Amino acid sequence: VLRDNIQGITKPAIRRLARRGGVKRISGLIYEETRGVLKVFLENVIRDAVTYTEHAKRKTVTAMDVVYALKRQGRTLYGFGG
Amino acid sequence: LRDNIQGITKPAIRRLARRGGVKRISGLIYEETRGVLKVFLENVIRDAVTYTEHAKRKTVTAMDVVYALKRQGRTLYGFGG
Amino acid sequence: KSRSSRAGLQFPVGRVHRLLRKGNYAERVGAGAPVYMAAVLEYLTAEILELAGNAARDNKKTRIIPRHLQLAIRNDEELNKLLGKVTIAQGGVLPNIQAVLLPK
Amino acid sequence: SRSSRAGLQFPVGRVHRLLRKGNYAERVGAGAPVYMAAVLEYLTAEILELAGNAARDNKKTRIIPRHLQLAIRNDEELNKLLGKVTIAQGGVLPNIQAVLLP
Amino acid sequence: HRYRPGTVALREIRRYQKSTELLIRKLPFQRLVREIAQDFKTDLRFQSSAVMALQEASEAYLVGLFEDTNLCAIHAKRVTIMPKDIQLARRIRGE
Amino acid sequence: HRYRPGTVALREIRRYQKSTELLIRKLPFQRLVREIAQDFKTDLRFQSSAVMALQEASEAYLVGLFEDTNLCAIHAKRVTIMPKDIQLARRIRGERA
Amino acid sequence: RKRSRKESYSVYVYKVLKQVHPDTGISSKAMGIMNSFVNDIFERIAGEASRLAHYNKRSTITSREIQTAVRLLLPGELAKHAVSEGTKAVTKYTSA
Amino acid sequence: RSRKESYSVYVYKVLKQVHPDTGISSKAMGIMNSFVNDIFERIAGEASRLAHYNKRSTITSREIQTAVRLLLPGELAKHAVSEGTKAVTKYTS
DNA sequence: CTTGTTTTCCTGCCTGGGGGAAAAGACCCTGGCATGGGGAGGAGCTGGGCCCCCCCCAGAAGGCAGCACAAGGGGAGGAAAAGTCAGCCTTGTGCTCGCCTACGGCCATACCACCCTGAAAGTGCCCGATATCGTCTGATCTCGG
DNA sequence: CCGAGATCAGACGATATCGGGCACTTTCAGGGTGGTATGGCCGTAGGCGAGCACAAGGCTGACTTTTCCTCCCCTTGTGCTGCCTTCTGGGGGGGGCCCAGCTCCTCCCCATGCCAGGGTCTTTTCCCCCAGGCAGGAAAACAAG
Repeated sequence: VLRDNIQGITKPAIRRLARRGGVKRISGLIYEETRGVLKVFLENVIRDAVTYTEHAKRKTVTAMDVVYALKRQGRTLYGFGG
Repeated sequence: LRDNIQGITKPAIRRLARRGGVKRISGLIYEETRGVLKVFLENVIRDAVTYTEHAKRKTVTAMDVVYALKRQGRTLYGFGG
Repeated sequence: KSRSSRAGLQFPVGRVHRLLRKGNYAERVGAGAPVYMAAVLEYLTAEILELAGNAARDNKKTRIIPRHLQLAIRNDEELNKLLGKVTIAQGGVLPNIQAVLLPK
Repeated sequence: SRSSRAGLQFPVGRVHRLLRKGNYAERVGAGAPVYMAAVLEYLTAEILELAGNAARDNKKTRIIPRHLQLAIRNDEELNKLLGKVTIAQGGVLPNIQAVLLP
Repeated sequence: HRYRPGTVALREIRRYQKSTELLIRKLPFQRLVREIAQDFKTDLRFQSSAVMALQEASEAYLVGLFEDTNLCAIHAKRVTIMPKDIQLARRIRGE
Repeated sequence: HRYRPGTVALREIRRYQKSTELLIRKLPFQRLVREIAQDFKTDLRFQSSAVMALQEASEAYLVGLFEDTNLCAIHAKRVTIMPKDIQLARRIRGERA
Repeated sequence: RKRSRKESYSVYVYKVLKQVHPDTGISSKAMGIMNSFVNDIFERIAGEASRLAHYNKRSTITSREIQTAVRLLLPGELAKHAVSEGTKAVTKYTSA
Repeated sequence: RSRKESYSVYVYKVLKQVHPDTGISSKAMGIMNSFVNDIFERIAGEASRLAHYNKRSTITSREIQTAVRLLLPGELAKHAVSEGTKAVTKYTS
């Protein structure tokens, strides 16, 4: 819960996402690039969500905080409030 | 008032391409870019004209243009704010 | 009678008045501000619900779900443009296969 | 005045009235205009330091839109902040692809 | 009997475009999310709806990125996507 | 004496990236803008600052498009930008989906 | 103790659903998404009208600002039909 | 006859404090005015939405702190909240 | 192209679980009263955008030589894809603690409304001085042999 | 690696249009008083989030095989670039004028603050109807022959 958690979006999972994305053939160097891309995106969103939470004088990262964080980055998320 | 699009000549599009770092240019790039600029200008002119009609003005102003381009993400500095 | 009943809108005109007032959108808020805006919201919701119910019927399902909602959104060209940077939760993706990656 | 008391150069009163009359929220605090004026002052000084440095590097003593656009597009953080602004009379940074380079 | 290389890839594509489920596993995704949030603020708590929202945003973003990278790879006269395609896609869209 | 094909192109690239003028013709750009606004509304007026604003924005837009289409051309094992490069750049940027 | 009651657009969404297609149900998440949709478009158009009025220096937001905000924020056909329906509704509100 | 208010008198003075040697052209000065009339509109509006989310109706300096922390990159934030808080403390003390 | 081989959609049957209807609270919607303030309309000014005429010269246009790069074809190799086997950890179930968010109550102090006042910015005009045009050289890159 | 050829860069005479300074005014921040109301702090319960066993079976990791793809090299031919010359319209000037934009005064019509009371909006129960599981059957591609 503290280290080496990026190796949890396994090669079968990235393959699932890519096959949903229409890719037929996948190079063996694609997985370690998609992992990094997801890590940077999650940093980008969770930073704003945690900032909203700490401003609200709270301790629990809430669905509304996450939705606000996505909304700021032009990533409006439907279904979890708003 | 007909086909002013051809006023953007092949030399001018080549000027813009060389500004953009293009070394070699095909023969259909000019017409493709003419279509692209026509579409973009249509969008921005639509927004600015709608601003002017809301103000009921008869002139299109630099501030209207800046607002119309800001609403499309292409924020324009230098000409008001 | 009530403003919603007056114009036939199914939408809370008075509540929209409250939201406009307390939203700090203007110091004064006109009386057409909520009728017109409730009409816009109602029409857009009606259109998206129509297309979503159609998408639901296309899968022989009588319960509209995020799948059908996003199918309507990403199949209608205009609504995808309106909601381009909008992510639907648990809706899938549009089924596309490029021509190059197909059996010969 | 408040600007003299706090040492701020940008108009604390003017930004306070802009905040109050712009219909942002019912009430505006007293540390709000100090904070906002300090932020704008620092950020415009940050732009000006780089713009003046760029002008000096070209032996020119007059800031121009081209100089400010160069400063924007060259500084990494300022490029991210002003990522989608089309500075009038700015051009673009000299940059040629290596494959086209001989 | 063995299938010709590629037809199961197309079957996977079809099966995985017909479904609306979630593809990354919930427990490792939640562990990754908590690890990432640890840096921003030590000892936080995370609502289940919030972490599910993060998953349903991240997976959709990845799907869009993969579609655009596939478009790049096809443009390069290929069928196989590559880190070059991924990098070009991001550098063009502005990420 | 003649120059090799490409050495004039690179010099034109450098000479223009170091410069900042408006690379399109002003009078027929303004005429194009008027023709475009004609359908939206009849007998419109146009502030000179407004039309200069539109040109100064459109030039930057096209220059960005031409440094993205250029990257596509370099991607596709080429040095010549192509219409297909323009289309790919616009699809991936999100102008036509 | 009593908890602060929440608020939503669900009743009106149900009415419009039963008006357009009175035969197909809707899920809890397919309700949350529609609530997000209606409130997001509400905020978008309200902000557009607010900026329009503040630029025009008109202290009250009216049908003019709402109509022009719709014309500016919705793509062509949606903007046209939204403007038409809003106009026909404001006519009835003015009359009735 | 009408008068227009701008940020020019202040922008020129902060220039003369940071780089006291060179001046500004009219177009560059308009660029700066548009820039400081753009970041202002970003921060005030987004702090307003923070206050709306927290169910308040008052833009306290904490809203502006969070607004800078959200609309600026990392080091820009570290170097902007510092000035904001320093000025706030100086204002009373 | 026949035929064997996996995969996939269909369907009948039963189950389960959560959405659509009923029951009562609750909280602020609509009508009505008193009000004051911003905008609709109507002079007034005036100012700049449309329009034309004229001259010049630099840039577009067209062609011609020639050339080097886009595209098709060939071939080797090598790394994904499909298949199978072992093990492992995701998760669905059921449970306990606790603590953090929120609702309520009290008051409190700091920001809103309102009057004077003087003081800093907007305006217009004038002075100097700095980026720029021209042309002469100097430095530099390019191309054929 | 050799010399011609075209190109880019600097710099001093000079200049004018533009940046900086000075004096007024004219609007607008600021001080003082009064007041409230939105917000900060204390109390409390409660509902949901963190930590925890227990499988088990679907899922992941890993090794083989081959097979179809990727990538480098050859060649051509064909549209693309470089240079020269015609001529054409962009650009600079000069002036006119005409309608359209900004100001200001009035006052009125719609927007604003408050009263009370009910009617629509909100939370809780329940069940049955539509989603879901699943084993067997027929249709469908697939690929080696």
